[PDB]
Amino acid sequence: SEESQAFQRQLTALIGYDVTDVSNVHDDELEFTRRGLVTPRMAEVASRDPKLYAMHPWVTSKPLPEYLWKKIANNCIFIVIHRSTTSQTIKVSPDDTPGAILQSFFTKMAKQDFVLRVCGRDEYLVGETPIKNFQWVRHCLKNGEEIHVVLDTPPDPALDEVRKEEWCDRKFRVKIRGIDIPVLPRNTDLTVFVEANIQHGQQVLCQRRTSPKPFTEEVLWNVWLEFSIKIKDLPKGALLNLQIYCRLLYYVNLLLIDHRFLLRRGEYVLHMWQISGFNADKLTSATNPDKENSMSISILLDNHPIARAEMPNQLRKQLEAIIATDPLNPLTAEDKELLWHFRYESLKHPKAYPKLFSSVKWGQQEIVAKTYQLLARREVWDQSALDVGLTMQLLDCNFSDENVRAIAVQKLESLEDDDVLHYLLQLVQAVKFEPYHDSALARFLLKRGLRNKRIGHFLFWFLRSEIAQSRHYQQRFAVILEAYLRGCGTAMLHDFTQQVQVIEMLQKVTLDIKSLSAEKYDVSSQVISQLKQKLENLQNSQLPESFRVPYDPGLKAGALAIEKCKVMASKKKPLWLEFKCADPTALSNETIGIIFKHGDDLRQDMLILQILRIMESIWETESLDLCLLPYGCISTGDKIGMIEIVKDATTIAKIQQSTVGNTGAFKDEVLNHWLKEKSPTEEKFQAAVERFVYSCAGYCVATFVLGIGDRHNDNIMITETGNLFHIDFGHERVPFVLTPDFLFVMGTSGKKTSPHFQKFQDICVKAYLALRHHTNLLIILFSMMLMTGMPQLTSKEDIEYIRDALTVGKNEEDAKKYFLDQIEVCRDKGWTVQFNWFLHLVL
Ligand SMILES: COc1cncc(N2CCc3nc(NC(C)=O)sc3C2)n1
Repeated sequence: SEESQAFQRQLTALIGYDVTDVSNVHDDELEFTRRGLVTPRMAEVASRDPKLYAMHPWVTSKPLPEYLWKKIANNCIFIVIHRSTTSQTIKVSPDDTPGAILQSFFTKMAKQDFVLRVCGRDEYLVGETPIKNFQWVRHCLKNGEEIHVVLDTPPDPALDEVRKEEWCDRKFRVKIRGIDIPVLPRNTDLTVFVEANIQHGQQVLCQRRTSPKPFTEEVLWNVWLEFSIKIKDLPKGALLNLQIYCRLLYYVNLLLIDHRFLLRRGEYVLHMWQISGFNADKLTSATNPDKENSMSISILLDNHPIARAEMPNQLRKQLEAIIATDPLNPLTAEDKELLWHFRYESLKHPKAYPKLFSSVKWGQQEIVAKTYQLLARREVWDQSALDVGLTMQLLDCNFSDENVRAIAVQKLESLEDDDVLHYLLQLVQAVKFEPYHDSALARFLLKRGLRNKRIGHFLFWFLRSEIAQSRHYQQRFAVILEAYLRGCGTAMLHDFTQQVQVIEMLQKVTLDIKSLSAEKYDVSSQVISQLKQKLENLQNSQLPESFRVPYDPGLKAGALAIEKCKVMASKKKPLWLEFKCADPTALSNETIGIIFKHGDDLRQDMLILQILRIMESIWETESLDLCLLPYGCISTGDKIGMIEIVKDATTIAKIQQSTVGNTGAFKDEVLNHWLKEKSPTEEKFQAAVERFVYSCAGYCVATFVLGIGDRHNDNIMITETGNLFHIDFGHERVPFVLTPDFLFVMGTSGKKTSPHFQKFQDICVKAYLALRHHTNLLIILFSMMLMTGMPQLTSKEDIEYIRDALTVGKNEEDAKKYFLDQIEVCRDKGWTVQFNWFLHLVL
């Protein structure tokens, strides 16, 4: 069951999709997979330390960087502790444990077992890790801040309670019968054919077509299409891709071998996805839910079972050549035959693996078996250091083999939760490339989220973002989400509920406001009136008392600071919202700022931001900090989501719009003044000059690499404290934004050098060749990003921007001399493209 059906209505509304719905399935893969996941769920729900789960201590094994060791000169660290408006400070050793610190303290208050929380956050200092290795702590030191902690009692784990569960030698051939569309697009008598491809990692094995016929709402062929491939030569996760041309209009897929290892038989009526204008949506096994409008196709299958010596110098060297090669450098057939013939040697190089597995005739069963026997003797892989780049490459769209893919996931098992989070978004996107719903990766995500509430929390928002936005992959993800929610345990189930209500109310209000101010760049007085009046109407009796901040889940937002809420001056109309802090133990009257925006696809932003955090950990590996500000951003629904407001920041634009703000005129000395008036000490000023030379530099390198470098002044921001950063990534050229305003902070004005600019060029180039040491990682992440994240994109040229950007094939010399001249454009062009945004207002 009676109540067991509410739970299911509870799940469905937290998901935003009904997994019990079967109107859009031509088999039971989804149901079977809802079934399959219970165990890995129940297994992980069975095996998690209830208290450690409840406190989700956030923590790393990485060393502390050179830079933050320079921040400590006593081998000793200060921590302020409070109980109830009593508070004292303790000199602690960087290697001290939490429990070990309770010893130095049960020494104090009085002259049972309690826990240390961060003041203001649902964030705890527990577990047998040294304080140096909690992430909050490294965070405090970086920004120059005290460590404040309250002694309370731990969260009862009975709040994590989980509801009790209740579970041939023939050639291949396919009868195409015809297609039907109800209403016809273009109407002038055109010409139309079907194309049917047998696929495996975009590797096309065989292809057949039809005779073309007149494109009328119904087109009937009734033809057998006999392929070259043999039934016994079909591989698992091979797709029957079916496409319609006149050129490409619609596409649809059918897994030829089903999730039971069963060849696929019978009649199918497939509703087809329509093209807009390669792309992960193209790969999907899902069918178009919109049956009323969509093109569809009828087919039939009547087709049961199935489940050394020493190499010469000059070839080794071709092989090593091949292997050295970047991910996107394609293999000649010469290349591939080499790789294969010498597969056992190729096996001793883990860098080879992607290249080697894309040198497999997956359309011969004989070869696949040899390939599986290859995968048997996996000593060398099994024992290699985890290379995420490498590992990820084996998860992309090029690899549709269950067992190749599965070796990559074996490697991920060894990631700590710290890193799981780094790549979590990209791993979640990688599911799009899994041929089946139920996959080792899916399972790995499921597992790891249930294991740790932080990962679980982000996993939720990531899956939900996609479910709500993408029809191609919402069924699959919805099944993985349900699986998660079923184990995350009631505490979280309530948190998610709080959150989902709030963000649904606030998007109502976001969109209603765009209706009102049409475009008219001004926000009428009446617009804020109503904005104000609604938020009063919303808190009244409806909104949650409080709630976790999806982008920063340690933070429980309280009530709204309605006085300070507003709408922004955009052509879009984003909401500027500020909330009180629900935690009354917190340190500040500083509100929680959140912007709500409809108008740009924010998945794209999420992806860039993540890559930014990765670049930042890469610089952590050379003891480098470049002070990037990858503020929080969460896609929640359709071209809509939320954003962290970064306190005490303005637009480079508005800094020009201060003294001038004209019809578009710029001045050089003005940034540097803005900083002086916001630096109560002259040190603090040069420290802002400081943070800026870094932030500026880092943002110069990263932006060039991704190719999002020619940006307006308006979409770059700086803090009152010197931290510059780009924003709004949903939105003569120039490689990046290094304006003349910037360089004058570096003691220079177009065509000279200085103490702080030599330093700028120093970091830049170091930063640049540091990323180049992780070239293949960035290539793979960017490539994947594009495929899962974007519009359409050319599966050569778009993808291939970044390898000329990272100046592949070159030496730290040539490469620096590449990047250095990229600077000496922004010195030639100065204002000239900055200048340009506006002029095109009419061009
Ligand atoms: C126009 O909508 C978009 C889209 N993407 C990002 C973005 N910014 C994100 C970070 C950010 N911090 C601010 N702090 C202050 C004090 O104004 S304002 C802002 C807006 N704004």
